[PDB]
Amino acid sequence: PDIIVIDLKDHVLGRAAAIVAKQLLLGKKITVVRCEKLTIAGSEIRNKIKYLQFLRKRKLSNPKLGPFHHRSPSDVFIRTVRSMLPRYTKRGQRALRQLVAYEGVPVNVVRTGGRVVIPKAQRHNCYRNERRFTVLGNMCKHVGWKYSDVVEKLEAARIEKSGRHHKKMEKVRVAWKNARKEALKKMPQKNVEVLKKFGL
Amino acid sequence: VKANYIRAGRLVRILRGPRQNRVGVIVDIVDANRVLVENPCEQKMWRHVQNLKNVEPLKFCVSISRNCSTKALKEALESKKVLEKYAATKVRRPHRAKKAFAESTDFERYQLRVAKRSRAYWARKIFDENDKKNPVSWHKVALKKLLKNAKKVDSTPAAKKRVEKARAARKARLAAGKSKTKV
Amino acid sequence: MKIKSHDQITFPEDVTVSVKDRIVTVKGKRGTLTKDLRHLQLDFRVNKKLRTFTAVRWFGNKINNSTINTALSHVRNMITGVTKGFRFKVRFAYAHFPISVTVENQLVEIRNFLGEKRVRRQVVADDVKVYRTDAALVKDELVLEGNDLEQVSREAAVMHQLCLVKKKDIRKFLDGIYVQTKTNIEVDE
Amino acid sequence: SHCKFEHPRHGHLGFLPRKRSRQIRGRARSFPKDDPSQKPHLTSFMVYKAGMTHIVRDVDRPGSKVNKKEVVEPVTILEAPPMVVVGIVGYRQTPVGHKTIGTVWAH
RNA sequence: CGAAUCGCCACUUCUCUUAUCUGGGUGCUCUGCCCGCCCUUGUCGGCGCCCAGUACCUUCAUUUUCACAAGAU
RNA sequence: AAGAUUAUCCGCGCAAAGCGGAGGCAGUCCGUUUUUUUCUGGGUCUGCCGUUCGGUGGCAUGUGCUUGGCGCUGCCAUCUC
RNA sequence: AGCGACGUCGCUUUUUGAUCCUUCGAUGUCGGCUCUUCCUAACCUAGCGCCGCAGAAGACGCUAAGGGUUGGAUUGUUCACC
RNA sequence: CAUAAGAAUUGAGGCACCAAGUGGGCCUUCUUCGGUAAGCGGAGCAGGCGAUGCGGAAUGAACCGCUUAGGGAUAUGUGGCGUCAAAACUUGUGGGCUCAUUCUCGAUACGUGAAAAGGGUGUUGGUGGAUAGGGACAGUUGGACGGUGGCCAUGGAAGUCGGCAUCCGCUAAGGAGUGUGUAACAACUCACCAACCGAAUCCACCGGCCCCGAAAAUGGAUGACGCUUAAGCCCCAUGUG
RNA sequence: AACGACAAUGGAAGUACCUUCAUUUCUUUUUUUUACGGCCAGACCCAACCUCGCCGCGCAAUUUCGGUUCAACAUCCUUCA
Repeated sequence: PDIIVIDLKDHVLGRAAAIVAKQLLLGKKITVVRCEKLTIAGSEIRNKIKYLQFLRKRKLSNPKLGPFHHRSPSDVFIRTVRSMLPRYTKRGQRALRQLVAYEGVPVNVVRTGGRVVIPKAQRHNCYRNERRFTVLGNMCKHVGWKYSDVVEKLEAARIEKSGRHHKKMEKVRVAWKNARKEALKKMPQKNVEVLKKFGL
Repeated sequence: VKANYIRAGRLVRILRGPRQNRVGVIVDIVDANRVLVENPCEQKMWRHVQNLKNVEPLKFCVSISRNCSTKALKEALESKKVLEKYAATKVRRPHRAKKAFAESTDFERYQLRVAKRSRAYWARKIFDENDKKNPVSWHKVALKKLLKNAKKVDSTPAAKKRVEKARAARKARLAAGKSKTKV
Repeated sequence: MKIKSHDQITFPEDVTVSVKDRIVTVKGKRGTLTKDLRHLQLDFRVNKKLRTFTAVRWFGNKINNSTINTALSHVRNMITGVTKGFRFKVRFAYAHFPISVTVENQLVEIRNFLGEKRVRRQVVADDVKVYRTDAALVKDELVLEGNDLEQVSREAAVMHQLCLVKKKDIRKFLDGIYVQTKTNIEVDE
Repeated sequence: SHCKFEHPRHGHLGFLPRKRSRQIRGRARSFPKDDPSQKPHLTSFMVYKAGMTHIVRDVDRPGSKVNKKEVVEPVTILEAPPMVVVGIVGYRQTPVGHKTIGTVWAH
């Protein structure tokens, strides 16, 4: 399949990563959005400690070269995926070079399709539907992560136009509904038409 | 809105066992995730005990005693006709069809597809109202463009002299048309 | 996994409630008061459309069972504000040093403590309304009231915490501005 | 092992690395942030350092020691005339920071 | 001639050596908002409402629908 | 990027709906109409006619500035394009 | 409070021992000066809890290592010590 | 050589000539000595390693598996089947427990911080007692009075700093008095019960999983990621029904 | 016309490039690929490995209280027993 774009609203982080990991591995440029609704387990406290501790390390002489913390929600995930990928593989790297993720969602591109999410990666589906959990943006907020506000704005816009579009479709789709009907049961009979039971 | 309650004498759907999609009804719930189920189907479903993970209740709930007999069951549940009622449920379509789909052949298929093709260009777009409605971008646009080409025709670009020249041009297309086919 | 299940709500009478979503929207005399609950969804089943609503569970775990109550009560209290409102009485209390509190209205200003130190100020959040009342021997008295106890209270408890003191012994410390009656605005229907 | 007494180290971790650094034209690591209530207002000016001297002006404050005194103080003088406004710029904040969106001209 | 990247797609096809795009939102608490309701009014059971789900587009104009020319060199 | 939009335009308007605004003329090469709706086009060459500019000059004026010079605009006219 | 006997388990390793793995065709012995950074079992600083804290003062504990944390004298020192 | 009743083996046995290379070992199940100890010392047995690699234990002389012609084809070993990384993201066909602001829930045998004591109404499941519908248990409600200091120390306690005390009545019950303390009286309280109450509840035990307990020097490592309707822990299964 | 995350040369593997060797060759000759007794292995499809014996089933029966209902009764049986 080409040009792929997956919607990360409510997706279980690790699993989604891994899953994708294999995907990337098997080779394909795939894309994530609604990344902010990627999910982390339980409590912000918990999420912080982990990040904090991660952030906290150094490369003592030149701390500037151990780990960097692009604190985009995207960047978290992807990096995870790198982690779940074997980085130092020259191949994986190229693999990486393939891979695409944007935080949020640059719009125009979802409109006749884009219905796409990935199996196990459905966080409620993964998580017990009664266990506690925490959301990615919230984490990235917790570590600051700049655009959040902006992102919001952007989101609202996106929805609107999408709605606009949507209404428009809404209109046609009735016409589209209106697609016959009429003479259409004069599908055959010899050599067993049950198009009537089939798709009709 | 959480609602299809298991209620002994509820009709449940076999969801992934081999014994999937036979039918039967609750003859017990053996607790947490298991059922005791029964049917009149001569070969599957006898009285089975089946996992609840695997089942879907079908929204036909009858009355019958919790923990019960085939014979009683067979007839009251026959009398309940819910099989039929369930039979009429729409959900059902594709999957009884699925089994079918497996076993079609090409021609059939082509027709089947063709059905929609038949409709396609023929009963939506076609016509004239809804294609005066959205319409298709070209239509919509041609119409709209036509208001923006009331612009030439009608209006403030164009067409009071130059379209007269367009008339000259129009024939010019035909002058070449005639010529070009005449070689 | 062991079945609690999740769901919705119990009820009384003259006050409308959401009955839907995580959110109870309670509407009565004093308006409408509404709350959105998180994991707090639990075996509902409507018993009358307008007249009976309960949520008193079938199976599940230990921890679950508690919540059920805690949930009703609070929404009941959503009803309470909406019906009979909340009225908190506070009195400033002091002996060695006189203490003064006024109410800006939009905010509450607290003066004098220990000769006064800082000025304690609390902005009056919504519907906690604040009255310094004094006639009728209303007395060093603030009155917080409105139709959300939790808020009326929260603001209140906050106040008790606004009148804290440290260093040099509770056995000589007392003075501060303390809760004197947490109630309803009245009895009402 | 630890060394024998305290004090604190020399110098502050940031200006570092200490370079004969680039772009020597006036790096301005931020700017104020908008109040619509305030009239649109320009927020800076570029100028030339001229030099210093000392100035006399009066003291006072609420309860300073040197209140009510005339004071003499060092001051700077900076050469100034006008900058001329030559364009208008919009950067827009994108969830990746400012990216210029447009530039407007002198003619 | 009885397989043999094959001749296509395609230096203006490219996120990649071969379906278009079926598009927007949300919760578990809903197969249509679905809905609504009724009912020993419950765990409900029943009934109702609506079109809406009933995921889902594969390009001759067909191929609802006769049908027809042309491989082999 | 805006629609599964490449056609004589633009502007405006979520968006509707809609709106407005939208030069000409002759001469010249090449040739289609077709992401399912141009519709004579395409295409350059010229010519020919005119907002703008561009330049020329002048007259005022506004503006602004040094070792009274430097710097720039109005309008007018000219000039040219 | 604060202790904590008698017990009796912990815990640590900036002690000291034990052990000789490694190191003898080589890993430059003391101390100290300098200088950094780090650790926390926080002395001071921020803020909480206790007090056998009235005030007063201290004490006890938490949360806290971001911040701070000396001049001499004498003494190679170390330690010691005014 | 039968029993009537009780081997197996025996890819030879017999038998010998003569020369090397070695004498520091080290590791282990098991036993065991010295000493607190020690990856310590020091023996006993077997096995290794040494002197081998292959395959497994993210990492390892000696742990697991297994030893080796050269190959080929096949299947297993140990070990796996979330992803990094082959294999059920185990579902059809499957079970619990467990949630863990810890520098942080935990999680491969060997393995080796297995923190220890020692705790914790975290959860999770016993056992012993119960009381228990003639009413138990909570929550209430009413009363907790009277014959009477029954009393003694006693500055001052008639029930009540303190100490020996204590029966009747009324009853549903109410102590010759549970506290609080006017120096003592008083008062204040409820222990004692009915009434309410209406169902479990009450006590002790129990042991389980789970947490506190739980502090040192470079950034930091269940391998890494992460995983928690697990990819934990434990359990079974790959299975009809 | 050789290449470069950064160990370095290293194994193994294959491709690319190659300067490459040596071999064999079609109008009855080679070459890659189909195909083929009996074979010569491996995998699918149905049959059955028996059987004494419970188990049960049925009946009745006792004990044995549960779903229906607003509950009781029906419905001593929902049923376990």
